Amino acid sequence: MHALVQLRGEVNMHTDIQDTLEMLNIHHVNHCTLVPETDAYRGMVAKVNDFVAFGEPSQETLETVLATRAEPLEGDADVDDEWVAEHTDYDDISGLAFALLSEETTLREQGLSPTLRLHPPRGGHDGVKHPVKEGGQLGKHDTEGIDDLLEAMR
Amino acid sequence: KPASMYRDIDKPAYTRREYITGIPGSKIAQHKMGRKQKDADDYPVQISLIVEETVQLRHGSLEASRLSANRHLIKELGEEGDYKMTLRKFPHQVLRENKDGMRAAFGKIVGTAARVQAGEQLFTAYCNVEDAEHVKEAFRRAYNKITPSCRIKVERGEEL
Amino acid sequence: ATGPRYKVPMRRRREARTDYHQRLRLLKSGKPRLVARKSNKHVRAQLVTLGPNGDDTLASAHSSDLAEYGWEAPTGNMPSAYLTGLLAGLRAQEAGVEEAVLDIGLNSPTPGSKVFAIQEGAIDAGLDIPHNDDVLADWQRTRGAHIAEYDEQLEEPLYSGDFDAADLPEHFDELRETLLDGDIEL
Amino acid sequence: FHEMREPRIEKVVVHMGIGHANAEDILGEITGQMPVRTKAKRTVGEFDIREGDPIGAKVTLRDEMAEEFLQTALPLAELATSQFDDTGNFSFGLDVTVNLVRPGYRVAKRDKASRSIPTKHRLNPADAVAFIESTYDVEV
Amino acid sequence: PSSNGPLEGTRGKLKNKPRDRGTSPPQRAVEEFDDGEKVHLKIDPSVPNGRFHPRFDGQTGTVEGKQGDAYKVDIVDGGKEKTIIVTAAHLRRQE
RNA sequence: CCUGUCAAACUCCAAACUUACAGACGCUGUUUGACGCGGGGAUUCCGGUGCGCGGGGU
RNA sequence: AGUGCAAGAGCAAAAGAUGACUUGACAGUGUUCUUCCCAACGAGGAACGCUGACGCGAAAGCGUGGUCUAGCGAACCAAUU
RNA sequence: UUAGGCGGCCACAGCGGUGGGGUUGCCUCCCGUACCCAUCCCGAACACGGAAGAUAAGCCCACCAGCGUUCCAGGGAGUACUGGAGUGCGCGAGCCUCUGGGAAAUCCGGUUCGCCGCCACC
Ligand SMILES: [Cl-]
Ligand SMILES: [Cl-]
Ligand SMILES: [Mg+2]
Ligand SMILES: [Mg+2]
Ligand SMILES: [Mg+2]
Ligand SMILES: [Mg+2]
Ligand SMILES: [Mg+2]
Ligand SMILES: [Mg+2]
Ligand SMILES: [Mg+2]
Ligand SMILES: [Mg+2]
Ligand code: NA
Ligand code: NA
Ligand code: NA
Ligand code: NA
Ligand code: NA
Ligand SMILES: [Sr+2]
Ligand SMILES: [Sr+2]
Ligand SMILES: [Sr+2]
Ligand SMILES: [Sr+2]
Ligand SMILES: [Sr+2]
Ligand SMILES: [Sr+2]
Ligand SMILES: [Sr+2]
Repeated sequence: MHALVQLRGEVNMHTDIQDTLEMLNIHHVNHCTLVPETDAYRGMVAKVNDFVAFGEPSQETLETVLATRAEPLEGDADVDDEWVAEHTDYDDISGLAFALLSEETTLREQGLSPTLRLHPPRGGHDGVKHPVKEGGQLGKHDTEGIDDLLEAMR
Repeated sequence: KPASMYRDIDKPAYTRREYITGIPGSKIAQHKMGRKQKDADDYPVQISLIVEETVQLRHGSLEASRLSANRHLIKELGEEGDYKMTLRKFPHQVLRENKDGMRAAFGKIVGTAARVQAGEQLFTAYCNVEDAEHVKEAFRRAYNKITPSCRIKVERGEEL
Repeated sequence: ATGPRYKVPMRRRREARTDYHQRLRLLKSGKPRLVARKSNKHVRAQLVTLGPNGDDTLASAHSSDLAEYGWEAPTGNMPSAYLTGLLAGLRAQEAGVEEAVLDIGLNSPTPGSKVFAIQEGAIDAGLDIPHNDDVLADWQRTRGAHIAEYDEQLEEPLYSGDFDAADLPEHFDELRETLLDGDIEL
Repeated sequence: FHEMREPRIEKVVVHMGIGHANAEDILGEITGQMPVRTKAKRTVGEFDIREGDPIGAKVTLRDEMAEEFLQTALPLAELATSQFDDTGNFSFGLDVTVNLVRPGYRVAKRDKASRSIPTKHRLNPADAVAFIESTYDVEV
Repeated sequence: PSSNGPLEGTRGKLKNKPRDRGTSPPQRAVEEFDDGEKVHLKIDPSVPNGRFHPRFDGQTGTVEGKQGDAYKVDIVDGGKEKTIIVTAAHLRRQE
C-alpha cells in the first residue's frame, strides 16, 4: 500500500497522465490517496511518477494523517476514533490504518472519501523539478521519507 | 565551401548510388600507407587518432589530413620506413548544395563525406617503439585539418 | 539447407506423397475424402474426414483383409480394387458416412483404372460420390474378364500358387454377392 | 548383393542436331523405332529466329532395341577415357549416348514418393567402363 | 503518399518472410468459424484471393455470417462500424 | 584466406513504442440517463509557439 | 527464370513452360469494402454472393478477363439494342 | 507402424554421413505387355498383369553435429536504442540524472539429425 501525493499542477501535463491521476481519485495539487500495490495500480503510479510523491507510510504517520485529513463520503464530519467506531468495521483509527496498509479494505468501502486533502508542506518540500535521488521531492520515497512529507502536510 | 555547411549530421543517410547520379570522385588518394605487405601484428606499437565529436568529414579534409600526416611519416621515416598507417573511414555520405530562390530547393550533388561517431578511430598507425614520437606528430598535424578535437591514443605500447 | 533465406518444402511435399494444390480443391467440397491408394500387391480405400490435429479416418478397407470373406485370389487387380472399395463403402455407411469425394492422390485419372474401380465400388455400397460413368471400366473388366482371357493364352499358368488354372471372375461375383448380403460381420 | 548392383542400359539416345529434317529417314532404319523432332529457345544470329521449329531429331532406345543397336554401334567408335560422364555415361560420334544405371533407378523416375538416387548407388566412370568393356570391346 | 491505391505503403505488411515463401497450408484456408467468433484479420501474402483492404490488417472482428464460402466479419474502423468480406485463409481464432 | 568501410528508396536480426479485441482493477452511468439514435442553430476551413520526431534549405 | 508495361509485392507436382480444348472478356441482380482512414460525397474500382446460360475436368473444382495495386468521365443531345 | 495409408505443425523436420532390417507377412526395387491406359520417340513414365529374384536403392530402425535451423545458460550488455520527467551540463551539433522498457553482432557451452493426430497391421 502506497500513499500518492500530487505535487505538480495540471497545466501542461499530458492528458493521459492527468486522467490517470483523476482515476486515482486525485484532482488537486496536494491531494493524497492510498493505493494498493497491484500490477494494475503499479502501472498507474509509474505513469504519474514525475508529477507525484509516493511511498509506503508508517502506521503512525497514516494514523496522524487520517485523523487530521480524512473525511466522510459527504460532510465535514471529523474522522476520529468515535467516527471510525460508529461507521467503519473497526474500533479505532489504528484498526482502520492497519487494514488499509494490509490492503483489506479501502477508504471508500468504509464510507470515507478516497482522497486525503492535505495542507501544504510546512517548511516546504524538496522541490518539484528533481526526483528523490537528486535531492528533489518527486517519485518514490522511503518509508521515512514519505512520512516526513505526509507529516509536514498535516 | 566551409565545413560549417556539412560537418554536422543533420540530414538523412544519403548513400544509395542506385538513386543518386553525378557524384564527384573521392580526393582520397590512398587508404593503406607505409609497408602494406607487412602485418599490423608485426609491430610493437599501435597508435590511433580518435575523433572526440560525432561529425561528417569531407573527402577534401580526409585527403588533406591524411596527406599532411603520411607526408610527415615519409619525411621522418623515409619513403619506405618500418611503419604502416591506415584510414579506416570511407566517404559514403553524398552532399548537396542548392546552387530559383527556395522553390525546387533540392540541391545538386557536390561531394562526399565520412560520418565518424565520437570515440571512433579515424586513423591507426603501426610502428616500432623508436618511431612512436613521429607518428604522434603526424597525428598532431592530421587533427589540425579535420573539424573535431582529437585524442592520440596508444593501443599497444608500455614503452614509456 | 543452404542458409537462413532458404525455403524447405512442406514435409509431405518433400516426401512427394501429397499434392497440396489438389488437396485444397478437394477439401473445398466439405464432404469426406474417399482416399483411393494402390500398391504393387495391394489396394487400400479410406474414408477421411478433416480434424484439428490431422485427418480422421472413419472407415477404411485394405485388399489384404478382403480374404477374410473368402478371397483366394491375388490382391492387386481390378476385381480386388472394386471389392476393396465396396467393403470400405459398406463400412462407411455403417459409421454414418453418406457422401464423399474421390481423392486419388498422385495416381492418374486413366479411364478404367483401379482408383475409379475403387470409386465404383464405394458408390455401389450406397455412398454418394460425384462421378463420371464413362470414365469407369466396363463391368466385365471390373469382374476380371481381361485376366481370365489372358490366361486363355496359356501354355504356362498365369498364377504360380494354385488358385486355379483358367481363373475365376465368377469368384468376384461370389464375393460381391457376399458383401451386398445383409448379414456379414463388417 | 552384386545382382541389385550390376549395371544395365537405361537408354541409348541417337540424335542429329542439324539446324533446319530429311534426316529422320535414316534414324528410323538404323534404330528400328520411330523418331522425334527437336525445337529450340532464344533467338540466334545464325538465321535461327524461329523459336519453336524443327532443328534436329532423336530416338530413345530401351531394352532389346538399345542393345541390338549397340552391338552394331559400339564397333564403330573408339571409346576413350574422357568420353565418360561423372555419372558413368558416355557419348560418341550423328551422336550416340548411352545412359547407364543400377537396378533401382525407377525410384527417381516414378511419380509417387520419388527420391533422388544416393551417391553410393550412383554408377561411377570406373564401374561403367568395367561393365561396358566386359561386353565385346576395349577401354581407354 | 505519392499515390492513393489500396496497396500504397503495403510493402511490408503484404510480403512473406523468406521461410514463409510459397504456397500456404490448406488447413487454415478451409477452417470453419461460427457467428459470434472473434477472428484476427491478417492477409496471407501467399494467398491472392479473398483479401480485405490492407488498411484493416491487425483488426480483431466478429464473424457475423458468411457470403458464399467467404466470411462476413464486423469491425469498428476508428468509430465507424464496417462489415468485411474475408476468406478463412486470412483469418485466425482469437485466444 | 586475410584485412578496411556503408545504405531514405538493403535486411539473417530487432526494440522502446503505437495499435485491434477481450478480461481484470480503476473511473464512470442507470432521479446528474451515460453509450447511442434523431432533429434545430452555429461558428470554423489566414493560425501561432514550446518540446519530441522529423523532410527541404549554408 | 518466366509471368505484356513503373515500382513494390505473389507464384514451382504453379500463378511459370508446353500441348490440346475453349470463349466466364457471358446475361440479370446484389452484398461489402474502396473511391472519401477516422467521417459526409459521384463516376470509377475490387472482393464476395445469388439467378440464368455455358466451358473445361474423372471429380472436387476452376472461369464475374490478364497474379495484385495505374489504363479513366456527369447532365443535356444523338446513334444504337 | 518387423518396413503401411491419410494428415497437422511446415528445417527442432534442411544438407552431409555411419550402422542395422525383411520365406508363403508389409513397402519396395523387381518380372512382364493380352487387356483398360500410355508415350508429339521410347510398357522410361503413366496404366494394366504378375512374383523368379533382392534387401543394393528407396522406405523403416538406430546413431554422428561438419554445414543450415530451433531453443537454452553464461559473456557481450542493462551496453545500443528508447516511452515519461528535469531552472541538469554543453557556444553548439549534442550530453547527463531520475523513472519505465530493452536489443543486434559476436564469443562460449548446451540443444536440435523432427514432434504430434487418426486409421490399419504380430
Ligand atoms: Cl497410391
Ligand atoms: Cl475490406
Ligand atoms: Mg466532501
Ligand atoms: Mg515559510
Ligand atoms: Mg524551491
Ligand atoms: Mg515502412
Ligand atoms: Mg452539353
Ligand atoms: Mg451510337
Ligand atoms: Mg544396407
Ligand atoms: Mg544551455
Ligand atoms: Na523559377
Ligand atoms: Na506460405
Ligand atoms: Na461506386
Ligand atoms: Na512438332
Ligand atoms: Na536397402
Ligand atoms: Sr536538417
Ligand atoms: Sr580540430
Ligand atoms: Sr507511428
Ligand atoms: Sr485475378
Ligand atoms: Sr519393366
Ligand atoms: Sr560554433
Ligand atoms: Sr527488465
